[PDB]
Amino acid sequence: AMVLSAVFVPMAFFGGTTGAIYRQFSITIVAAMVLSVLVAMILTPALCA
Amino acid sequence: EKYYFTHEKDNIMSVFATVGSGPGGNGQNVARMFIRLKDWSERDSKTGTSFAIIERATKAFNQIKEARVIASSPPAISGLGSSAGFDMELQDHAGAGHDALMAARNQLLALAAENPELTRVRHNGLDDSPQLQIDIDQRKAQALGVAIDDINDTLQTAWGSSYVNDFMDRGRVKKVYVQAAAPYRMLPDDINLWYVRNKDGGMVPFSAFATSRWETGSPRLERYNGYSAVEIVGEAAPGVSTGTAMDIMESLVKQLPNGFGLEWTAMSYQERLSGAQAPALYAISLLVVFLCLAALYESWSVPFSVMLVVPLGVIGALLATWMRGLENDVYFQVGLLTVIGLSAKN
Amino acid sequence: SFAIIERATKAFNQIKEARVIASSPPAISGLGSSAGFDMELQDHAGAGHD
Amino acid sequence: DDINDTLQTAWGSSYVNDFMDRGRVKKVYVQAAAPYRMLPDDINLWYVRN
Amino acid sequence: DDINDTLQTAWGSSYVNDFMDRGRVKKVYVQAAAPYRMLPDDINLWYVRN
Amino acid sequence: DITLRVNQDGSEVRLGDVATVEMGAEKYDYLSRFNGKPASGLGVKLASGANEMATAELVLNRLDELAQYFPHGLEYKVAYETTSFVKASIEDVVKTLLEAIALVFLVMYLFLQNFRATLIPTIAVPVVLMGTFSVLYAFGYSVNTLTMF
Amino acid sequence: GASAQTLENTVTQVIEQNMTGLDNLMYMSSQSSGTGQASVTLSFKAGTDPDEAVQQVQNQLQSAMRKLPQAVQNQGVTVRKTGDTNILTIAFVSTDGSMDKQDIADYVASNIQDPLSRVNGVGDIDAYGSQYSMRIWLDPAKLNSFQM
Amino acid sequence: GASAQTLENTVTQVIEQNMTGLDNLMYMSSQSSGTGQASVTLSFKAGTDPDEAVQQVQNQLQSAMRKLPQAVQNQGVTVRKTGDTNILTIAFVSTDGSMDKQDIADYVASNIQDPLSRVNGVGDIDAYGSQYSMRIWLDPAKLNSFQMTAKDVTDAIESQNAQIAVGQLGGTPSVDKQALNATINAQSLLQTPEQFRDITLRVNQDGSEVRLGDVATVEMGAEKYDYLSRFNGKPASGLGVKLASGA
Amino acid sequence: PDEAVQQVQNQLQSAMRKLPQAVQNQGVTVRKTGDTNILTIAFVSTDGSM
Ligand SMILES: CN[C@@H]1[C@@H](O)[C@@H](O[C@@H]2[C@@H](O)[C@H](O[C@H]3O[C@H](CN)CC[C@H]3N)[C@@H](N)C[C@H]2N)OC[C@]1(C)O
Repeated sequence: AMVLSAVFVPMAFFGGTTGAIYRQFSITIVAAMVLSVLVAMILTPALCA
Repeated sequence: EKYYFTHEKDNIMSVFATVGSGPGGNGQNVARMFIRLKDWSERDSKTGTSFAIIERATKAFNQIKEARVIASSPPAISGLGSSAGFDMELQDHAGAGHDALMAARNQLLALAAENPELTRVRHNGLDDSPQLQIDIDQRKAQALGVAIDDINDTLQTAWGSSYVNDFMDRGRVKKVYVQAAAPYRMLPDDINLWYVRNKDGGMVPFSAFATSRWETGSPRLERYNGYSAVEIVGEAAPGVSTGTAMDIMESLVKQLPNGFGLEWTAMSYQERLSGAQAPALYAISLLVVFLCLAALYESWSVPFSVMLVVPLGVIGALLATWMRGLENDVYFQVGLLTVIGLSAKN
Repeated sequence: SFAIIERATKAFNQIKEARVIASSPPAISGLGSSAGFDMELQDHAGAGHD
Repeated sequence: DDINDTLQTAWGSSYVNDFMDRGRVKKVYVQAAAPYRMLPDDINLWYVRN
Repeated sequence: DDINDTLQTAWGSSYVNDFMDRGRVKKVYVQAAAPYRMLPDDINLWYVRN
Repeated sequence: DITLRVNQDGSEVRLGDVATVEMGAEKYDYLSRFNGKPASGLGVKLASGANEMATAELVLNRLDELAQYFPHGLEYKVAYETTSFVKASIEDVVKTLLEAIALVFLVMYLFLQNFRATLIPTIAVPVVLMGTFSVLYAFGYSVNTLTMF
Repeated sequence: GASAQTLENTVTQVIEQNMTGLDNLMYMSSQSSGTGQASVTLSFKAGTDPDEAVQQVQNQLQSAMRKLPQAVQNQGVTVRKTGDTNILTIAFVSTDGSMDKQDIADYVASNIQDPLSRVNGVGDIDAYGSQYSMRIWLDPAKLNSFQM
Repeated sequence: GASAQTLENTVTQVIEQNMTGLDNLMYMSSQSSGTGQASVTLSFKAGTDPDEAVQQVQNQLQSAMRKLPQAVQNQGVTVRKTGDTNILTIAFVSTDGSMDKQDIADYVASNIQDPLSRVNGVGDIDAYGSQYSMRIWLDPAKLNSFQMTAKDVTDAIESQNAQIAVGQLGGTPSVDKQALNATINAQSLLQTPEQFRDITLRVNQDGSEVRLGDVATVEMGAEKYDYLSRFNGKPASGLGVKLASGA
Repeated sequence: PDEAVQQVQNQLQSAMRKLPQAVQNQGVTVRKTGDTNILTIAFVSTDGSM
């Protein structure tokens, strides 16, 4: 998750219209990755157990 | 409309034509037609796509020689521009004049038509037109006792429209206009049909003190920033990048006489601003990934083992993009970053 | 205030020259009677005032 | 009104209308010549029409 | 136009100018005197110059 | 019947004696047709910094309401609308998202060979997606082609 | 009834000279048409608050409104935070043919254009047909006949 | 036409009345002049959004707009965010000497002031020169000689130097099979001083013509003669660039 | 409320020149209704001189 978010975090900083487009993807994917961390360490262990 | 309802009647849901309104400015000689296609399912998706329809339509319209009819697709972004393709303003910095500006516009259009790298280069405006000039001999006018204000008033009220006041029609206060009847304002000789009143109350014809003379003028004058300019929209040929086409247009405007410069506007302006931040992004992202790997594995060697698989995904993504004939764009870049991330995880 | 306005309403209903009502001020002008309703009977066809 | 207009135009520049100058629209001002608006007695030099 | 003016500035008010009263600028209103704009017959009391 | 001059003879010169009066358009510049039929059009322009889809939905709804009082035979027909493409594209992206979830479920069932085991990663998808939508709302972003992709 | 040159001299140039000090002004494009319409499109940098931009433009413009010709003032200048692309173009057609083009345009401009222009989000709604107006067509022969 | 004391009592004080109590207001400073121009300068606390302050001032203005005299309302009241930060003061000087100070001022005000005023961050550009203007210098002796008045010259100029909206040939609605549609230009704005000298004030019955030059000295001069700037002892013109707040 | 009143004022500026001159002279005010009146002070002349 850290490397996945690392490939996308710098993308958001870029400005301009292109930066805005990047920011959209960046925010979305980084949030998805963080939640996947939280889900994989909270919900999935309980389900497996 | 006959063409659209005859040749392609399996893709057109409806057409709506508005005579008098145009993308390059309103006028009696322009018309804008809104064509609405059917759903994507009903269309062929191989020959009924918007692009194929536009291609066939533009061939049939280039066959038309009575007017300049141009079929264009709506812009990629709603706010930026009115149609796809590069957008350029051809200003007149030196203030040479309107005639010099129009001559330079024609010269630039000819130069663009010379280069096959640029397609549909055109002026998004109205060409110069002959316009009548009514010159009144002031001395002869007031020698007959006719006030200049009176002749100006009758001229502007008769030929032009005069909004006197309002009247109420079924609950709404609509305007009241006074103007000459249509048959009496169609020809230059119709000026002589009007009689003004002198001091003594006698009626004098307009032919007594007024003459008419034809002259060239512009029905629409556009000014980009503070300088007179002519907007020159167009399209880029397949293969050559839009930035390269813009540079070609810059070369063309350089070939123009001195005093005329260009300023990209709207989508072209924003495209010129951006597009060079990719390599930086990639480099910074790769450096960040390497540092994160070094932190995770507590080594400066293991990340090199991991970071060598980025090309293994990049080559495949590039091969897939080129094989399908796609283009390196914003979507492609984000894809590349996703591929890099997944290769890193693997 | 309520008893005063009640007596005033009685005495003013006794008045026949004009219509006079004594009412306590609402706390907020926006709020009205919970059972009330405001309707604007419009004239879409432009029929006329009459 | 004539007296006030004459005074205003003579001593204060009266912005009548505009004129064209090399593609720029510029103002037209009407005012008395410099030597005729310098002393308090210069007011007596002007004539209004009966 | 004369008829409409006489009606408007006689029966209705007419805010013509401002006057300085004790260091403050008030309004100047021109209107008919009260007894001359009280009845429909008072219309006939007005004269218009041809 | 507007009187221009009453002669001493008593013969008046009315407006109709010197001109023709009729009720026409105030501006004669436009002349529009719809499918070869006479028509009149309106071009609604979005206010800068406003949602296009919501504005178009509000406009059309209002038009419907107004349509109630239309004279007999008058009908409005949307000739050029942009939000239709946006809605269709978003629907298509939702379709491919659901199809992707189904295919991922199929692949995981194939590899794991246990329905009970397969269900565990599948449930993780809606939770993460809903959390992502919550984050998008918190950050003030909007459902668009980029976010959906 | 104005000319392109007349508009570009008396209106378009006058407005441009006063459009000064606007924040985040990327570029301004103005056009003066012979149809009698003059426009000045001030496009601001992205992220600028449209309301603040409109406030600044209106504040600057109000100084120059008295300079404009009398007819322009009577017609009135409008400042809208609108683009050029139409989000939707509605077409009104009389199915029965009872109402001609002018009747349809008048009904639209009377009962439909105003309520739509007040819908939230609608920056501007131009019309491809104008409302009714008491058109008076002068006959110069008759005007000279009666010495008027 | 208002004296300084009258202007202060009737305009400035009224404007100051309601604006006291504005949020984040530090102090006010009126500068009622003697030519009839009022100026109230409100200073807000540091960190206040200039735009929001201007909006609040404009909103509070309509509360006291009715109390102002009719003439003041007709002239109009303007609210602008004024600063005093002079980023640059560029002085324009003609090294050759071919250009008079008025020529330099005209060139600056026509070609330089406007493009620089659009630059981002430039709140205002004070001009130390004025563009050209067709100065009509009246001569009272000559006016009395020809039985003319100043208003005669003004009306003649305002009538013979006007831009007229005449219309178009074949403008809609038009007769069927109309062949051509063209704009009809008319009497245009004059351009050279000699054109103004030829403006005919009055044609006598004998055919004698009283031209404008006969009663006036037409000459192209400065719109505002007030300013006079010198750079290193030489005639020059200048622009004072004023920074927009928050740039 | 400030934004709303500012927008209303801006829209009105495009119409005040179409209003009758009398209305313009009287002035057109844009106000936000709903203000709270803390006090209503009444001034009375006990002596009757005023
Ligand atoms: C959208 N709500 C409104 C809106 O008008 C808002 O506008 C601010 C705008 O004033 C700020 O702009 C600010 O920009 C610089 C500050 N460093 C200086 C000028 C200042 N106006 C923008 N950065 C953010 C907008 N939402 O300001 C007031 C408000 C009530 O919050």
